[PDB]
Parts: sequence; C-alpha cells; structure tokens
Amino acid sequence: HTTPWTNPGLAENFMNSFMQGLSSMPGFTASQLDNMSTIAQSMVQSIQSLAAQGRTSPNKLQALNMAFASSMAEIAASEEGGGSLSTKTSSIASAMSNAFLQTTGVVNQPFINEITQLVSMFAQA
Amino acid sequence: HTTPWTNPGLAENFMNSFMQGLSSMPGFTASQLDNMSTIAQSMVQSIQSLAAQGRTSPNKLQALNMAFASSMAEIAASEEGGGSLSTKTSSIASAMSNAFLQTTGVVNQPFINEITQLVSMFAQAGMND
Repeated sequence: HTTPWTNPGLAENFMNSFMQGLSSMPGFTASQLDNMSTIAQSMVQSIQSLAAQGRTSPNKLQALNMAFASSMAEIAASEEGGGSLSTKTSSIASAMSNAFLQTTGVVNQPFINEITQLVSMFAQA
Repeated sequence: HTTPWTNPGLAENFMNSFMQGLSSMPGFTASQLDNMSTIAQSMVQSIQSLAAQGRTSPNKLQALNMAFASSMAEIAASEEGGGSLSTKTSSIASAMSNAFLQTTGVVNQPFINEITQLVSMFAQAGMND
C-alpha cells in the first residue's frame, strides 16, 4: 500500500502534487490550468468518497490514476493556445516526475512515457 | 454538433448507457463489470457536483468523458480473466456505439477508434507498481 496505485491517500497526494507542480510550468493558458485543476480536484474528491466506503482497490485505483493522466493529456492535446504541443508535453511529463518524487520518491518512467505517447495519440485524433 | 460533452446531462446519460449496455456483452467477469460500474457512477457523481456549481463546460466534460473511457479501457486491458482481449475490445466499442445512439443519437467513430487503441495500448504497457 506504498504507491498511488495501491494507497488512496497517496493517489490523492499524487494528483494534488501534479497540479501544484504543473501550475509553475509553461505551455498552458489560465483556462486550461483551471480545467485541469477542476478535473484533478474532482478525481481527488472521488477517491476520498470511495476510500471512505472501502470501495478502492489496486485495480480501481490503477484505473482512476489512468483516468486522471488521460484527462490531463486530453486537455493538452485538444485545447488550443498557450504554447506548443511539445512544451505542453514536457510540462505534463515534468509535473508527473515530481508528483512521483513527492509521493513514492521513485519515478515511474514507463508510465510517464505512456502519458506522453497519449498526448500525441489524442493530438492526432 | 451534439456530443456526450455538449452538456452534463448528455455526459451522464452516455456513461449510464455504456454500462447498462456493456453489462450485456461478452468478455468480462462480474468483478470487472462491477469495477467499471463503480468508476462510472463515481464520475456521474463528480459531474453532478460540478454542474450544481455551474462548473462544467464542453472542454471540461470532454476531458471527463476521456477520463471515463480510458478507465474502462484500463480495466479491460489489465484485469485478467473473462475472455479474449479482442472480444473485450469489440464489446467496449459496441457499448460506446450504442451509448452514442441512446444518448445523442449519433455514433462518434473517431472517438470509438481511440478507445480501442487505448485498450491495445494499455494491454501492451501494463500498470506496474
């Protein structure tokens, strides 16, 4: 129960740290950051509600983290303005590394790679 | 044009239709479906809470619909059992298609394509640690 994918408190921490980190990085307009921030806080409140009901599990937390990450990559790839796609991608990636350092202290690089690949996937669709 | 992210009612109806539908398709164990259901109602509830405050917009709902769909794709790709990966993918796609039809009345095939790509992508990757 030592990771955001297994511990609901860490999952919440992860999403909060992501947003805090991202808020000082380039590529995003004020609306985009607001949009991301609103979705982050929705996801966090949702995990808290589920944890209180004993309704999180590694499988669900895992799916919910992917939901958070995908939603972020979605906003960056489909909302125009603020900076280049590559800047936006670097910022997501950099905000994710910190979120890991802030939580587990261990960067999950393949997961970060997976999210940048998504930003590109969504961009092309 | 009219999409599941056009407004909060359409967003929630879409998610509810996906579930009810996929719940009658092959490829999934009962606990994969219940995991899907748990997450879907959790996002319905999230959208309701945001809408109550006038905090939705088509950008935000579009991001939330992708949050919904990617999590369905994750559970399908990563939870073992129930049936083939090819069948799971077919069921997700027909359930999204029907959910469009029940909701807006118009299938978004490029959206269904990217969700089937996600299933394929998430099965390759995994969620390790």
